[PDB]
Amino acid sequence: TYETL
Amino acid sequence: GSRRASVGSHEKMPWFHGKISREESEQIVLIGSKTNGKFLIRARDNNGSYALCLLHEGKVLHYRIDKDKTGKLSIPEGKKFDTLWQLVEHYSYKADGLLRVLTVPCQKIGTQ
Repeated sequence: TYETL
Repeated sequence: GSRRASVGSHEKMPWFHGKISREESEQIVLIGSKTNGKFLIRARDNNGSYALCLLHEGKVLHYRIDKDKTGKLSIPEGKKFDTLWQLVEHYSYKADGLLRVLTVPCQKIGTQ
């Protein structure tokens, strides 16, 4: 669960 | 000096709770934010990785934060910093890649 920076 | 070498998991802080899970903080974000810019970084001290958690306009986000076997912390899509203090402060400036810049510490406070 890691948006894309 | 007497102050340990590497960051001794400086829990002391709002946007820096090395206890919360990820959701726990995202529910907290549920509380505070809206204004698009609220955020709270998470970094324990045992095993795993850190991750920036902020909210856009009502969609909490998370960004994995780790180094590169170099010793410096960073982010895949994000950037590269010395510590979560720089990646945070920096980002405190801009997003650098986030959904949106930072503006406020999300996580809870302390006692009262």
